[PDB]
Amino acid sequence: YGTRTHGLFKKLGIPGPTPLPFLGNALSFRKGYWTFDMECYKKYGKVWGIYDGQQPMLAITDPDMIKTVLVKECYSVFTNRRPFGPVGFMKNAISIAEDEEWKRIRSLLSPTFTSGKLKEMVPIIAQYGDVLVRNLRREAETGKPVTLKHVFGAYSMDVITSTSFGVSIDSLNNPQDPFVENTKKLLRFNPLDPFVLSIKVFPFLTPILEALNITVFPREVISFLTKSVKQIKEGRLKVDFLQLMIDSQNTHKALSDLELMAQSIIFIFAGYETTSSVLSFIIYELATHPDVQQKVQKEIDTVLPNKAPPTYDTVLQLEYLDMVVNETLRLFPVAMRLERVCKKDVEINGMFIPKGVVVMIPSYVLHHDPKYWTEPEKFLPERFSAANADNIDPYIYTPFGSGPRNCIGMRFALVNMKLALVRVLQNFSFKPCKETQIPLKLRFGGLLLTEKPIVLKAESRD
Amino acid sequence: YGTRTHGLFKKLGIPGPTPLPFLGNALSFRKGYWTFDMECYKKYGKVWGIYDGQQPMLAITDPDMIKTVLVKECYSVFTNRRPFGPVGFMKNAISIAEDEEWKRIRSLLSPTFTSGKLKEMVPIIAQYGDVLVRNLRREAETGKPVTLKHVFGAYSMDVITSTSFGVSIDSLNNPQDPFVENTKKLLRFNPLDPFVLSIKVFPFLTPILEALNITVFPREVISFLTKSVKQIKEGRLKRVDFLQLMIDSQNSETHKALSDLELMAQSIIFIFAGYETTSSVLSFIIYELATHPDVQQKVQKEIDTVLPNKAPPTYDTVLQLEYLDMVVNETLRLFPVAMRLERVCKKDVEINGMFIPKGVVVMIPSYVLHHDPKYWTEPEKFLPERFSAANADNIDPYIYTPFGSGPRNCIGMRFALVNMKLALVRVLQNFSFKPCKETQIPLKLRFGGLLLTEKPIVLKAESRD
Ligand code: HEM
Ligand code: HEM
Repeated sequence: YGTRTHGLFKKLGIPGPTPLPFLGNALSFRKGYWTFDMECYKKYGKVWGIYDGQQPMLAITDPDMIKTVLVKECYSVFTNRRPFGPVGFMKNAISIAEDEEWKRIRSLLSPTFTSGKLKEMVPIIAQYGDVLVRNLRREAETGKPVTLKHVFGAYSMDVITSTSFGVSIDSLNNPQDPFVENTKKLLRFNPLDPFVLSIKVFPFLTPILEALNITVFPREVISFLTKSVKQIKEGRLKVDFLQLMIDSQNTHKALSDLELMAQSIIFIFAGYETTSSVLSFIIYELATHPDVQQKVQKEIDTVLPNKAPPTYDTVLQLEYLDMVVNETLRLFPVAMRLERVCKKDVEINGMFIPKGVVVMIPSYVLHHDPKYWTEPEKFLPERFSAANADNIDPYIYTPFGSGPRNCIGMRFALVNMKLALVRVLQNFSFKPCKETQIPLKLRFGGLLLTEKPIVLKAESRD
Repeated sequence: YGTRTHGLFKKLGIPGPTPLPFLGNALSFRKGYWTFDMECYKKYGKVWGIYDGQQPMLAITDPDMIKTVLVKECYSVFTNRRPFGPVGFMKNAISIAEDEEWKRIRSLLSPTFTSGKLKEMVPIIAQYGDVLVRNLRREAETGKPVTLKHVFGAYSMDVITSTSFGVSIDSLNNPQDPFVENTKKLLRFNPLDPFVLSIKVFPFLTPILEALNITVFPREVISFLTKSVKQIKEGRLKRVDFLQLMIDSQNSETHKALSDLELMAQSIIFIFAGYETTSSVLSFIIYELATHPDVQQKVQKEIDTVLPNKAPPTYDTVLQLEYLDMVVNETLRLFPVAMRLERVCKKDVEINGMFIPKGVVVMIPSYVLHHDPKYWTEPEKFLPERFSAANADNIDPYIYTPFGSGPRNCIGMRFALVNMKLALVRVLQNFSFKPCKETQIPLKLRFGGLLLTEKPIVLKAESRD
């Protein structure tokens, strides 16, 4: 059985590495998606095929073909991401929903994510930057090297859990909060636990598992979180994501109470580790590039002198900080790849793609490709200067994806990271210490991970 | 899921090759079980551990340990073979049955395999020797090379199908016989078709399949064969083959009789157990005679002494062919066509100083132990004299196991040895064998459920006088 699809790419003449029975090419992933994808690009060229168990995946690098997949043919042919598999009510989560159901949910949610509602949301979220400074100061004053994940992760989880669930939380300075302990538990679910990695090898189990109400999600942890958010909703009727969705419940039928909870949960899964990782990578680049850090601090000092609290409108003016964030995301696109399932046979941009193949856009490869970037391993924020905008193809540079199924939280994530970076750089200056892994090494994971934690030394300003 | 047992040999201090998720070490078998077992013996020592999918298998080479597994702790701990998996009524076949069910059917079949009953069966079986000679004469007389499998396969099938189903068949000279075509279709099933090899990667599917009455065997053929045997059973009601002996047994002692359905299952399993084994060994024996002309001559000399002037072989005369027994035994040493024995460990135990956990399969590498210089002098040389009476105490019966050992050993051993001798006598009374341009020397083996040759064995056969 373990070989039935393994002839597909050879029959179509798409190059690729030879798959093993049952495993496909999965063992080759374990050195990291980013290195495996690049190796395939270097040796097979513009297009290649691989197998993740029995699932074939076609890699594409042509920006015209990528626009066709991500944009033009999104609703018709390439509408859904790969299942993973047995879920329950989390079928309603915007990132898991498919076809017409996804379209309704993305539509219901678009009001919640406008820049206008974001601007209204900032004053409640600037508060969490104060906790970050408190947490960082407590770690950095002892003279010790700081583990960036500890404080930036706490900031990421505090901000996204608070606005998604409607509950101010402080994970470090109040770890006994049930919400902290439970949300922490929730976040233990990784798409790389041995349950998911077995479903990929025999995906025919999902129908049986769903017939038995088995889910890959922590059923108990979600049961408590739902039963707790129920009480908040009933008390609140006597500007976070929870309120915005509540307000939208009165073309598409409004969100059900169950559909809303699925959104709140998926926001945390989507926002926690991405934002945490990217914040750490940004500070790492700043530490290893003093004069870039110096120029960020000068600019912050210009718009927000004397540790003035950041606002939407002021953060919106940190154009250089924007370039620094954009250049960090080129080097470390934490999702690595984009994926779409082909719903039917098509020929696009000179290539036939059979039904059921997963199209894969290797963002990391395109971000690091010398064809599109000079010295692509160099951290040069100037690539994202206003004047170099014509030379950046939005199908080559895709840290938040593209098209109708892109990151719906991109604008919130950028502002949120700038709010935190401002606070922290208003008060501190980062520098490599003894334990800092330089150059940084990456490690296998669902997202871009570091081999060893990023440790720097943080010095107070004045 | 794909590694759930893969730490087990590490955790026990037992060495072995690093297994892959889901597959275990299975990709390494495809070069041949015999060559894989020997490689593991060389580089890992007396004991080693492998994984066939999720199933851990422990190889042992110590005769004392082998004798604990095969003999002492057989009914208590090492009772059953590995399943393969979904089977229907064939659960009653002796080789597949387990625990008290196996103990029952093996006891009901013991009367049928006594040497007395064997002797009463030879007058009926010697006939297929004449058919064998006729088929060989037709191929050999043109002076062409003869493909040993073609006549020896036919003989083995004719013999085992005739005595198991109770009809005389002649596969070559009457190939449109419906029994021939169906038995040939039945034997198409091999323990290596991809269905049984996917069940090994996910064994939890077997209960599902059995709930759906799905079977790994060809239900098609077994249906027609059962209906055919039933008509035969009524004609006899108004006579010494395996069918009769199991019918007669149907007439309590320590166990209830065989049901008609249990009887059919044994007839089917007899053909699976005896067809390809008997064919391959007969060809290996003729290959050794052709490549060792003196041994052939000495064998013929003994045959002419006991059965002068082409006298037909009988049970009492074939019993007198002491040197022919040496040849057969030496051939089976070089070519133990089963390669290995296996037993499932029913429960935790510690035998001769080694702990073995529940659910492991213990494996005895017969082929490894037959070619092991630790126990044989020049083990690659074909020397029939290791089995002379003067050298009886030099043959450890847990090192030399072409028929297995203990209560779960090959119940057809004695029939097999006599059946082969009946065949070799007729053939060696009428022909001498010689290598030709196409005889692969030395013989190259190939991967399979039994020991197979790379290329078919092809020899020249000259008639005597
Ligand atoms: C730096 C932080 C983040 C990064 C780098 C990131 C990256 C991505 C990427 C690459 C995708 C796939 C888009 C595609 O396939 O085209 C995605 C999807 C998504 N992200 Fe983000 N994300 C981040 C933060 C967030 C936040 C804060 C939220 C919510 C508040 C969020 C919610 C989502 C959702 C719901 C989807 C699925 C969209 C859909 O299927 O309609 N993400 N993200
Ligand atoms: C050259 C011929 C043959 C060889 C080399 C051979 C070899 C073997 C071996 C190695 C075993 C496994 C024993 C163990 O696991 O300890 C076995 C089992 C068996 N053989 Fe034979 N065999 C031959 C012919 C036959 C014939 C002709 C029959 C039937 C008349 C037969 C019936 C069986 C049965 C029923 C079993 C399973 C018995 C049980 O599990 O209790 N075999 N054979």
